[PDB]
Amino acid sequence: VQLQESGPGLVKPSETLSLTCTVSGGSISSYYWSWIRQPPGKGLEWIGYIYYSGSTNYNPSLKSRVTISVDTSKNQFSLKLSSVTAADTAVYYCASLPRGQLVNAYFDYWGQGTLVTVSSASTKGPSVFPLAPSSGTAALGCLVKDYFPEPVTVSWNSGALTSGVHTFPAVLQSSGLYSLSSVVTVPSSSLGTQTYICNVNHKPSNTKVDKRVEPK
Amino acid sequence: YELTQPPSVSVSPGQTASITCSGDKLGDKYACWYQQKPGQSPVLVIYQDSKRPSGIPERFSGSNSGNTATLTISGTQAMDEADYYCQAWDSFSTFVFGTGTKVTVLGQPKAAPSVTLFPPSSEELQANKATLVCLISDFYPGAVTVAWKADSSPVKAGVETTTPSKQSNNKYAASSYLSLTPEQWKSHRSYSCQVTHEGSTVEKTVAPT
Repeated sequence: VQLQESGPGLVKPSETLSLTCTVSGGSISSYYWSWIRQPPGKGLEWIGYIYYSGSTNYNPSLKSRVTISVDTSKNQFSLKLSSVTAADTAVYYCASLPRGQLVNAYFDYWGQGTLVTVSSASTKGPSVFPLAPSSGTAALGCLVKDYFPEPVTVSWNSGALTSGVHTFPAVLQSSGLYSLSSVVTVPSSSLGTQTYICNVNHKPSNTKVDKRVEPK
Repeated sequence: YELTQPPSVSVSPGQTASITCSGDKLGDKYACWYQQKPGQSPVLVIYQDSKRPSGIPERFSGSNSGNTATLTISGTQAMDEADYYCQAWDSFSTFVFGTGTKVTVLGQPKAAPSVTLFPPSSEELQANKATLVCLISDFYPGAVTVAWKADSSPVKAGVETTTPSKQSNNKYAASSYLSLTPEQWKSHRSYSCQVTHEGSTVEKTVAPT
C-alpha cells in the first residue's frame, strides 16, 4: 500500500499545524491509520491513530492538543495542533496498523516523511548558482544557496540523471539559513555537445527553479 | 516512560550482532523492530517478537524474554549500517519506541578522499557575493579535517563545513563552504582547500581568471 503525506513546510509558533495523509488501496477499514513523528536531532514518538468509524486514540501527554480527522470518500485523513510550540519540529509520517486490532501492535508501511519546522522566522526562496566544470570525466553542479526551510529536492534533466549524481546535506550558516550543493560526474568529451540542467524544488516557498550549467 | 537500548553497537563483517531493548517487564509484551537508513523512513524488520515481514532476508531474527527483547543479525553485512528502534506500549497504554541503536560494520576498505574545488561562479560575482565549494567524496572512514588557504596564508573565518554523512556506495561524503566578498576573491593569487584524512591529505587549488 502506498502512503503520501502533504502539508506545510513551515508553521510559525502557537498556530495550528495542519497535515494530510493520502492512502492507496489496502484497502480502507483493513487498517487503523496512525501518525508518528521524529525530530531531526534524534528520537521517535507516537501521537495518535484513527479509524474510519471516527473513533480515535491519542498520546496522553498530547491529548487536548492533537486532533485527527478522516475522509473516507477521498481516501485521506488529517492532523491539527494546536497551538504548535517551538519544540515540535520533526519529520512527520503517516503509517498503517493492522485491523483486529493486532494488540501486538506494529507499524507496517510508512510514509516518506514531511519535515515541519516551527520558527518565528520567515520562509526564504533559494538563490541557485552554477558550479560550471572545465578544465576524462568532468564534474558539474548546482549550488542551492541561502534558502529556508529544509528540505529542497534536486534532480537533473527532469530526473533523467540518476547516474553519477550526488546531492549533499544542507549547512546552517551564520545567517541562520540553509544552503547545499549537488554534483554530477559525466564524460568530458561530451561537454559542449550537451545540455545540463539542475531541477531545484523548494515546496514551503512554492518556488521551482531549473538552472542551466555550461562550461567556462 | 521509555525503552532503553544502547546507542552504540560494534561489529565486523560476518560476525553476529545482538541489540537489547529493555523495559519492566517484557516478553508478556510484544516487541517489534524497525530499521531506519539515513534519509529514508523506517521499514519493518521484525513483528511479533520473532516473525519477519515479506522482503526481509533469512539473516534477521529477534527474540524476547523476561525484561529484555533482542535482535540478532547472523552474518552482519555492509547492507546493514542503519539505526534500529524498538517498540512496545508501556504502560497506560499508548505506544512508545526505543531510544535508537547505531550499528557499524568496520574493518571495511580504506579510501583516499576525492576532492573537487569549485570557484565562485559568474552570477554570484555579478551579485556582490562569492563562495568557494570544496567537495569531498569516495572516502572511508569519515574522519576528515578541512582547512582553507589564500595564496600560502591560511584563511581564518568565513568558513562553514558540513558534518560527515553516509552515501550510497556505503561510504561517506562532505562539503566545505568558504564565504567571501568578491574583492577577496579577485585580489589574490590563489585559493586552496586542504582535506586531511588520517595521515593522507589532499589539496585543491583555484585562481581568478
